[PDB]
Amino acid sequence: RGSHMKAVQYTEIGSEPVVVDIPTPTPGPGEILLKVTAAGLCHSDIFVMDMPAAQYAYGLPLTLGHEGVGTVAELGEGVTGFGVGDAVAVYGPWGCGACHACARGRENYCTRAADLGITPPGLGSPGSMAEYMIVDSARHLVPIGDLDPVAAAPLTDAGLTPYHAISRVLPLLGPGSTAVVIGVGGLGHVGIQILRAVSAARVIAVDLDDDRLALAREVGADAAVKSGAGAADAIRELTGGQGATAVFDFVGAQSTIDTAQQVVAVDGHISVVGIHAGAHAKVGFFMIPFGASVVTPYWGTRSELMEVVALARAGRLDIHTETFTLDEGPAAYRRLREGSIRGRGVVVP
Amino acid sequence: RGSHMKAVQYTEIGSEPVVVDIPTPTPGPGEILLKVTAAGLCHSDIFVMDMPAAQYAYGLPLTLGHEGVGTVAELGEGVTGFGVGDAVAVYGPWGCGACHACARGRENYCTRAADLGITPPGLGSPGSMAEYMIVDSARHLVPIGDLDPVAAAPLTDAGLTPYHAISRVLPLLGPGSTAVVIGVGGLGHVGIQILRAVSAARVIAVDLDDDRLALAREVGADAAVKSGAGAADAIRELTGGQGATAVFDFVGAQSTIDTAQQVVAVDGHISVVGIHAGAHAKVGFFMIPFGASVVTPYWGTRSELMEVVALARAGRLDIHTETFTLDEGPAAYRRLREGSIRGRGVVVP
Amino acid sequence: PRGSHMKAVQYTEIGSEPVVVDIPTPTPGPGEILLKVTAAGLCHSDIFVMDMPAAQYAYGLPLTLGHEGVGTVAELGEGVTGFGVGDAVAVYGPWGCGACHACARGRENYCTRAADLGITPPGLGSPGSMAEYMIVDSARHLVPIGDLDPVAAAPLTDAGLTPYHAISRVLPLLGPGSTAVVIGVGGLGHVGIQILRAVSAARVIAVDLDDDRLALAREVGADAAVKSGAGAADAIRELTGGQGATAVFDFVGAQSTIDTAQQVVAVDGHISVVGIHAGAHAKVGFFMIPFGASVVTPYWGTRSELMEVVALARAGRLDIHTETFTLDEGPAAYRRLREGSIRGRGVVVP
Amino acid sequence: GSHMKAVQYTEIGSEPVVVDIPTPTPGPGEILLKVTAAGLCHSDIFVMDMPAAQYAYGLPLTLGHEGVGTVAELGEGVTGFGVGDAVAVYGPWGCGACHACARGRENYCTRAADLGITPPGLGSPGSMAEYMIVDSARHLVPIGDLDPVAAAPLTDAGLTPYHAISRVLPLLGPGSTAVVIGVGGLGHVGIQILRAVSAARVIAVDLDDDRLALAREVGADAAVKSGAGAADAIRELTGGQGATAVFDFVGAQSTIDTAQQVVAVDGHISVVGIHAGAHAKVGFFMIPFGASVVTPYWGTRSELMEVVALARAGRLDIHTETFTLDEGPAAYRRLREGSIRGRGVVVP
Ligand SMILES: CC(C)(C)[Si](C)(C)OCCC[n+]1cccc(C(N)=O)c1
Ligand SMILES: CC(C)(C)[Si](C)(C)OCCC[n+]1cccc(C(N)=O)c1
Ligand SMILES: CC(C)(C)[Si](C)(C)OCCC[n+]1cccc(C(N)=O)c1
Ligand SMILES: [Zn+2]
Ligand SMILES: [Zn+2]
Ligand SMILES: [Zn+2]
Ligand SMILES: [Zn+2]
Ligand SMILES: [Zn+2]
Ligand SMILES: [Zn+2]
Ligand SMILES: [Zn+2]
Ligand SMILES: [Zn+2]
Repeated sequence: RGSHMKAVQYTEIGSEPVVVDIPTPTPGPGEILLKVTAAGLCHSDIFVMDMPAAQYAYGLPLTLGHEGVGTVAELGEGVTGFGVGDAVAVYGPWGCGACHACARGRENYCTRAADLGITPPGLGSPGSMAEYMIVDSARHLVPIGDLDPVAAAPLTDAGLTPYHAISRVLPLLGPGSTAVVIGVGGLGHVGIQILRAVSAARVIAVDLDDDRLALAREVGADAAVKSGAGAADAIRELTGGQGATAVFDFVGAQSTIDTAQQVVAVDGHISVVGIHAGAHAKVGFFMIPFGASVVTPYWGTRSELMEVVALARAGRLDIHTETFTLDEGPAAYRRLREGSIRGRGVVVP
Repeated sequence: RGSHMKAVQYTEIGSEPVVVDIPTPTPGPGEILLKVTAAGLCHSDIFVMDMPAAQYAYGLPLTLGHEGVGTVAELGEGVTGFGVGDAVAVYGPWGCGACHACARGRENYCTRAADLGITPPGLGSPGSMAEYMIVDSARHLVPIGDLDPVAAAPLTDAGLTPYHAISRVLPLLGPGSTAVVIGVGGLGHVGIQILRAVSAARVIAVDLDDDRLALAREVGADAAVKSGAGAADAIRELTGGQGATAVFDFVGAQSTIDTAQQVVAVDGHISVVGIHAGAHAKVGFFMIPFGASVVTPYWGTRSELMEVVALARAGRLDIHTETFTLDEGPAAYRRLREGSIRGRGVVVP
Repeated sequence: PRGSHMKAVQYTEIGSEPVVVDIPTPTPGPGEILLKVTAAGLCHSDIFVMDMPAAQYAYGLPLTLGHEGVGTVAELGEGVTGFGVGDAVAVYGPWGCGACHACARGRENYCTRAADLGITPPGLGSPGSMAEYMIVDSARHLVPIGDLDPVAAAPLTDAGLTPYHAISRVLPLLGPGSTAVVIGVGGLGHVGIQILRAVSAARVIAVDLDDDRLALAREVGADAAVKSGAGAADAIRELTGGQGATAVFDFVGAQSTIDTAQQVVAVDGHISVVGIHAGAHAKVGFFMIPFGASVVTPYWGTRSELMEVVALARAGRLDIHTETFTLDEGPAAYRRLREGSIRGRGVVVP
Repeated sequence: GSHMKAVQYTEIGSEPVVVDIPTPTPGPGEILLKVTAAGLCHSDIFVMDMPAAQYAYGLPLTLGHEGVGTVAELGEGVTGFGVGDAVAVYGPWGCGACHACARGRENYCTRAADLGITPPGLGSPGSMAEYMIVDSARHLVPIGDLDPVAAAPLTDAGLTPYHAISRVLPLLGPGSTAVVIGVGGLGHVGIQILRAVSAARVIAVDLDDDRLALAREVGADAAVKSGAGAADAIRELTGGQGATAVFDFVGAQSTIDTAQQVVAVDGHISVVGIHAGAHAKVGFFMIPFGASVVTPYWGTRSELMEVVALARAGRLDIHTETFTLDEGPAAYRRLREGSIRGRGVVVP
């Protein structure tokens, strides 16, 4: 290959990411080096890059990109289970692999990763927005077969994170139930499709743009209303006043969380997936229906990633993507900031 | 170190185990070498050694011992998570670590281990009944802290196997439920202790031996019944004719399974944990109550082994142990055939 | 078909960008075929047409764009025999009259009556493929593709057929020991290299502007690559020992690249001006070009050539990079094409 | 190989590109080298920024005037080297027969311009290619088992400061002071040279604080920030005496002005760096008495041998970032933005 590789890095606090030529890494024992085939942009990348110097703690420079797919380039010493050339997706939320949470497969909830300094690619470790990347262990590689890399990259976060949020309360979403999806962006437009595939719940979408509402219907939403002060009333108009069994808020604004608490049913669920600084649900007596649980989920488990890949291979996921080159990385992040990307932006080296 | 080590091996079909000298293994990348501190014996070892030569195809010589505990002696290249001297128990039912069952933590139900020739230590792979043993991966080590290795060794099987069987239907064993334990020696004695620690179910002990029944009461059995033809009516007399929510048959004989089907409640459960060749539950309409599920569980999950270790370290699990030296290995196995071991035999190199 | 209305992208008024529209689903008349479009490719020729002033433009509005069509047979017009419903087919672009001497020879792209009769290609006068359904005038303008990926097949109708025809016009000259120069390694050029390696033993030397493009040319099969410009001709002659190139395939078409082609083409060679740059032209006269070096501006390709292009693609000999778009994303995709932000060839998938 | 890859400057205002050209063959007296290391430096950026009128090096140009390699083929009649010998390339080629050349100062050859003799990578084919031609055996300096990547910067980053210092080395005895303006690149090596071949006090001057801290690690006894106050700070460190020698590796008008304000009586100013139009103004009352000024050019062959001896003794330490030949143009972009710490070196 080449001694150097193109990469999109966050180098200075408050500055836009830059395209640089950095050394090509080599896999240590147990590690795997991949030739990246597609790297996705996530709105949480903007959040990280918008943190002040006091809060930012992911080191500089940082190769961005935690939505990674690639082909096995080089196997580290003792790495069996994958051959060179195998198409694989990168399981992002790396854990210690030995705590109680990790042994259950829930590595995203590892209780020792923070103490041990184990961070995901693109969020502390070198990310996938580069020609090559290192993966710490073979257990963080999931085969994708002949899936198109551009549509496979979002599965690692844009599919895995909604899939996990939905899975936490899937038994509540039988026939007759209603699931409200707020935000029809990169995550939400996949979350709608997941709901249609693993449940018989009625899906009501919520967003601000008429194009986002049309996208929601395009991907299986049974109904779509506009976000705002009237969103709660519009939803309850469609449910006959009953209230939604579950509300998946992929925006995370205080106004969207407020709408969630106004429409969630008794014994229901609100999932705050989107990140807005300071926004929070208010879980207290007479401020939220009885028994309606609230949680901020984080990414997903490894088996959930394999299930998401299985959904894609069965044709149940229609991922909307716009392709960029590595040199267009910083330009793509400007596009994502202004909300000009319909769906998920993906960089292809 | 030392170039060679003693090991108790099954060397030819129909023969007794012998203490032989073999090379001390060295850990390759990803592997871990343990200095064995305790190696348990159980009747499953006998069942394997009684396997006929006609059935045999490969596997000799075989170092015995699937109930292994030790201290980390040397780390293979790239291994992280443990240091030299760490006390760890060996997770028995090794799996591929990459299938859906493995990613969920249920390696004992790995769907690829058979095809890939992945076998447990002491049942296809070199076991713990030796001065040193190789463990294929760090994920098959569970820390035990300062727990006595002799007390920890039976937990790898005698504790894990009943704990998994109970765990499969634990949500059914709330207050007001009844759990029947057939065979209160060996694993049943541990099962009773587990049931009192993780559930409020009423426990009914069933066994042939009067002495065993009294000791079952000491560890929590609320009632005792003599196994046999009258066991079913005796059990129904205790439950008021409503049946037992769950029946854990640790004998596995046809007569005890027959008793289980006659006492299991509607929508209950029967777990066939003991193994008697040919014995089987007959699950059909009007031969078993409606909704009463039956299963033959296998060993347990890694996270379950951690929970079993947590119970022991909390003082909730005590298994009587008879200690032998490595040279007494073959003698202990002869003692096991004649049932002369009270408790669980443990070899301490 | 199924549905009286269908989605489409149309060029509706001069100087304005294409728009997504809702228009009626067409019905196949006698001799016609209705296709459910599976892939419709974009190319810069669409930009050139939409950049034509009001006076020059003579292709009729509104115009469903898309002259690189692939789809499945949806309905057979009366009397149409030769295809079954569901058959995957590519759309032959340069429609001709089918009755003149050129058409009878298989060279419909050089039909001498099409202009008089108003016969225009899909997306360049007739309704194109950038819609859920499209009409094809005749069964002879359909080429089967089998199980070939429609997205991979769509560029073959232009990005494959056009370089293939240019090379085929002088293929007998490209024997072992010959040298073929490829100027421009973009959409058509890098397909031209793959074609040259598959159907000839010629040495391929590439010319382009970017270190990235020169590296790509070497990756696709070029033996050597040099930077475009005033020194391009001398750089090529350095690699050939000063002999000159048997054929130069100029896929850029600028005056500078044509000048390079005339400075590097060998005696009795050939220059094919394939790229379009308004006003650019070769100057074929004594002392301005070597003896016997013919120059031509080829147009698209023949139907038998498109069949050969499909055979190459189905055998794994043709690899074209692609990016897919939604029908709604049609106008946005053309914006990308204007700014040159599309790597490879764009394809709309209804 | 009938043809080879080479990083070339092919037209004015354009960026360097990797292009295929014929593999050269050595004529009588010439030597063919398999390149093992080819250094990049800002002088290449300066040459490529030359407008059309000034550039007189001819196109296309294989870049790379900091060349190292192994002898691959000897032209007819070439004795003194064997196939496989590791050698650095002496850059400033001369005629070899004029008075300056006969004294060893080929860099100051008086007939090279009239005869059209140009250095590799600056008029003649450079080293940034798989193979390169060296016109004569006397333009090869053996390096022994020296790492070729470490040898390549010595051909310019070591030779040029070494020559500039050597021109007035007898002045730099104990008690003397040497001011180095511009610590990056050549200046970093100049400081190391000053500590190795002299006992002079070294005052590092630069605009970047991080570069100044690195100067102190290699031997600088004091650090000053370039600017309007640099002259006062330097004279604060030396008292009112001034600096015996000022080696200006930036060459800007401001840095030259600072040099004229701090140089001591009977001292020396060496304008090593190039900024178009910048010049010292040597006149009465505009510079101390007896303070000589010169623009030195590269170095002599014996000086290159001495630089190699310094490197092989562990006295010279240049940080190197290694690039492949295909990454040549990429490495040049990083040099334009000063993103390379130390020196870039291409390894075919
Ligand atoms: C694989 C063997 C045939 C050797 Si078995 C399953 C008799 O013992 C292995 C050791 C684990 N263990 C022991 C007893 C019972 C069970 C069970 N209920 O699965 C598991
Ligand atoms: C060629 C024309 C200028 C007449 Si136009 C803008 C109608 O091209 C569309 C026909 C497709 N195609 C694309 C590129 C080149 C050629 C070619 N070498 O003819 C043909
Ligand atoms: C400035 C020159 C006209 C000599 Si230039 C940009 C053609 O240097 C190339 C020769 C290498 N080098 C680099 C830096 C300085 C010098 C020097 N002061 O001699 C020489
Ligand atoms: Zn994310
Ligand atoms: Zn963990
Ligand atoms: Zn056992
Ligand atoms: Zn498995
Ligand atoms: Zn086209
Ligand atoms: Zn015709
Ligand atoms: Zn230099
Ligand atoms: Zn001379």
